Amino acid sequence: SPLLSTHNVTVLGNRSDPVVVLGHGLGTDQSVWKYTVPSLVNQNFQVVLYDTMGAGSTETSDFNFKRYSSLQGHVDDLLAILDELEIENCVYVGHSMSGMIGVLASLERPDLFRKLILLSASPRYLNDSSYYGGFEQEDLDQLFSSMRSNFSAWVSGFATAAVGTDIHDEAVQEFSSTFISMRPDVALRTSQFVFQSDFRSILSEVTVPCHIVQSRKDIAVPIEVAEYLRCNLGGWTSVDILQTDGHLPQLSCPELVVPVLLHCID
Repeated sequence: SPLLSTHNVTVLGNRSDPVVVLGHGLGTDQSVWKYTVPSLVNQNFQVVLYDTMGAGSTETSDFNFKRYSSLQGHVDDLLAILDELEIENCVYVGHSMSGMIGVLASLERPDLFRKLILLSASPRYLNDSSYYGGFEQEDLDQLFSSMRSNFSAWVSGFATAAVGTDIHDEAVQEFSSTFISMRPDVALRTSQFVFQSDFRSILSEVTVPCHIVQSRKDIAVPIEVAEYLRCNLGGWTSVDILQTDGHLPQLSCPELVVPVLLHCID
């Protein structure tokens, strides 16, 4: 119960319906799923939402920086939640950095996951020999500098670029508000690990089926990254490309994302 309160765990739907767990990316929280969850409930799925430790909706006064210096602490948090909810098996939908969390958790407890759905996920953001992840180390250095120097100004610029088209004219402010509610040092240290991570070599270890979903244009996830995960995840894979631009399409263009997410879960 303290574990479930600590992560703001929310369970919606019928107790006997198939379970879908939804993880969120850096800078947002479970409210990123605000336009997705009611469709999942009305489709007779049981929806588990949670906030990763360090999110603005999470209590972080004595944040355990050591435990959360890699994704291992978040993976252990996610595993502890599934056990505390007595979930023997689930579909896991991971947005952005929660994509790798689900991959890593499935490597530790593959029995727990029928299926992974990676939304805007990337195993490595830095370019490499014949790998385009979208970023060079100089971009990251400048990115981190701007985060430390003026976090609010960095958030405003990053949120407009990450959200992309904002037709309903609310997602930039929504994403900006959850990002600015974070502790800047939690955001910095999480970004430093995530943007410089490289999980490419463990992809072949994945055994659970993976649906790969991402926008056609995403400043943080080149389309080449979706093809790369398709060819390098060790299990069954499929790619659905959303006819949108943006890193949080479930928030900014849910009408084009929800049908795809419904198909992938079922």
